Amino acid sequence: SSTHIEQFMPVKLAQALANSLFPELDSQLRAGRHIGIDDLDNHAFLMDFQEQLEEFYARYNVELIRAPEGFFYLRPRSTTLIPRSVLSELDMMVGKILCYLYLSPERLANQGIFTSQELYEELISLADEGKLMKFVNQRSSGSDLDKQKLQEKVRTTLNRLRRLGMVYFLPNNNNKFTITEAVFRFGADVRSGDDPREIQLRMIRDGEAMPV
Amino acid sequence: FMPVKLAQALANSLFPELDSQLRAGRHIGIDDLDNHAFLMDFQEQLEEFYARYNVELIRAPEGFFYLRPRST
Amino acid sequence: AIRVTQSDRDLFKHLITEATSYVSADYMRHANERRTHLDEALALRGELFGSHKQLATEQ
Amino acid sequence: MKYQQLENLECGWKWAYLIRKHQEGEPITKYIENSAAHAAVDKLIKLESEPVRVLEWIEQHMNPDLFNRMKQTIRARRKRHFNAEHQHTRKKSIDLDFPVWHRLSALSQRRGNTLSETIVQLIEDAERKEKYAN
Amino acid sequence: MKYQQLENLECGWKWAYLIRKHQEGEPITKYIENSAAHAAVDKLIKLESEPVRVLEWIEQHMNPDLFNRMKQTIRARRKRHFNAEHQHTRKKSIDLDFPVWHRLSALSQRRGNTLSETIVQLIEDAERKEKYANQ
Amino acid sequence: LAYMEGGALRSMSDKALGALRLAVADNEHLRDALRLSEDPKRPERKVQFFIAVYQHLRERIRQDIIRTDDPVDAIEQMEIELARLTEELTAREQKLAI
DNA sequence: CCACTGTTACATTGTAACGGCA
DNA sequence: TGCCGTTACAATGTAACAGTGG
DNA sequence: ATATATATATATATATATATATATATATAT
DNA sequence: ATATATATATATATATATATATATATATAT
Repeated sequence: SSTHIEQFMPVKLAQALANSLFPELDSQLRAGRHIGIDDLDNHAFLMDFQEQLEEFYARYNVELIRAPEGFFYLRPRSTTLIPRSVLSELDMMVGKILCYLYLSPERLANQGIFTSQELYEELISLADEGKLMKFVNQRSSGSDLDKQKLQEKVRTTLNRLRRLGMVYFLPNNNNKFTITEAVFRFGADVRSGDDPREIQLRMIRDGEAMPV
Repeated sequence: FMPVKLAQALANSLFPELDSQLRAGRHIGIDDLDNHAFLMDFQEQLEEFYARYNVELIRAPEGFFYLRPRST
Repeated sequence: AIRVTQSDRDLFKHLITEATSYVSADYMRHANERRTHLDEALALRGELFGSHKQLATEQ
Repeated sequence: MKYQQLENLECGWKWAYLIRKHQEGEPITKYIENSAAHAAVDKLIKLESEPVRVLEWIEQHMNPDLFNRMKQTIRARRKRHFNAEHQHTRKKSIDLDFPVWHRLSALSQRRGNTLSETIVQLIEDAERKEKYAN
Repeated sequence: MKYQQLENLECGWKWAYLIRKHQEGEPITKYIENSAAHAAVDKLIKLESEPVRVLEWIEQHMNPDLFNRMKQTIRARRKRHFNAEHQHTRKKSIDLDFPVWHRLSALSQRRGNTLSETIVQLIEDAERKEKYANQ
Repeated sequence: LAYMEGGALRSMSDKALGALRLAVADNEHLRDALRLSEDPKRPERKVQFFIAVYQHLRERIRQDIIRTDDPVDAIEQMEIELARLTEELTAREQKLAI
């Protein structure tokens, strides 16, 4: 009959959109925030109405996607109604390092709580020190001023990742953080055992990763 | 549940573009005939929908619509 | 966790046992009825076949 | 065309048929998405008392695969409606035990006649046999 | 009683009959007040998955008119359900022109036997002619 | 059941149907399949419904470790998990008390 | 007696398959 | 070919008669 | 013929949720 | 190196719902 919700919207979709958590969750998602198991309320809300919310966001030409690790996020399409952006190469490096630390047993004593100093030490351990600094400044040759500049850039990228939900600062400390499973996306190019140049093409085709 | 006319407004195929442009701060005037008519028809419910976001859907005396963010 | 797992286990057990008791009963009834009908049918077959030759030669 | 078609009657027939099918769970509309199907069904429900617009509703939202069934249902309805006026054109429905029906249908298929014609012939032969004996 | 009565099947049959009658618009309830009738129908609807309670709902809100039709329809449904098992017990529906049916019914009422028996006698006389032609 | 007679089997099936009516009310398509399984002209429908039930319980398996897809097989694993969770619950209650 | 059951003879609506005809 | 009459069913609902046992 | 118990209306003030304004930390960019 | 934008937390006042206690008129036992 008329004056009946089923005319325009599914009942479950209307219930999801009328839930108290929907507006903040939607704003965060559109902002680019990934949702992990830590956000128990938001994660459960997404799980319950995953299909309804997916079909809702499909109206914007953007896919609400759940990676196999269990963290939801948004991937805009080429025809997205919501703008799209790509992480910096330094952001990719730091995200890969964060995933490594998540999987690294050596740091088990830390119990998941890490300081920016440890992240930078690991970054320089695994990356090329001066050649990584090259991106920080084109004229770096090991100068300690550029060293501090690279440290500051890593800190800024860490803050940006925190904004994306890849990392949580501790309830009282902004100098320490706990990693989240979302960082696993930084390894999506290697989770499949194939040629890197083919997996990269697959990803870029799927919209996961543009090049630089 | 949800208000029925609010559900009608949300379901309308014009809603996604208009919602993105509103959340981007764009002002919808009388020139945008379809969007302006949609807002005219469904203001009583879109005001509540965007108040759920701690934002106010304001129709200026000149007539154009916009979103004013609160402190929260 | 205990509540959810117990609920799921009880649901599984109840559904499985009830479905089996619902189906296997009619299945066995069908089997027995088919066997009985075959046993009855053979007698009619034999008598009809005897009468067939009897009346074929009687004419 | 043997029976004249009346719009205000056949359109009411079609509306009733579609409402019956919807109440039975049949998918009246061609829209897989539930929202559009519900909207179209509501349009039909509020569309009562209208031939000229139920026809358009059928043309616009009717499920493609139900067209043939609806057409033949309306054919049968028209024929029965016009034949039910006089006693001699009506049809009497009976139930026959399966063996009797099997034998009767065997005869009808063998002779190429219909059930009515077959029964007419059988009664006539019975009468002729009676007259022969009598 | 020749046919076994199954409670959990006949109860569902009765509930379906009530729902069909209501949605057809008939007043299954014995209540003239609109509110009580609506409440009783809603409760019957809730009783979908509990056919056992349908007997009590019948005894509590069923229109006194419908008992005879109820006992007729479910009885006939039971007979048909048990006969559908085997072909030789089934029934076949046919339509007859008014003149043919008139003659056949007059003949049957003359011989005092059912329509199937009259058809049997007619086809048997025809088959007797065929048999004696064959011999 | 091979010793039983027709009436006993019919009554047992009736009782099982009565139970399934309650056990299935929540589901829509499985309930519809159960309803269609009532036809006496098409007994095969019964078995189809049976398969559906399994095809349902197959998807109700929770985690990779419980992927003994045969529902009759996952019962033992569920009971084992219940025992483990019982001992864990006792330990947790002790902890909370202190 | 009274009630409940089985059966027959319809009606009512829907559907699939033939065959006629523009 | 597509419409249009026509037949032969199927499924369900009812009234009336005949049986049966409490 | 009386006084106590009831129902009604009212003011009191208690608590919550909201919205605003201010202070703070601090992360960016020239 | 410092201006500026942004997010968070707290204090403060508004507005509404609601429970409490008292006052007033009527009912009914004494």
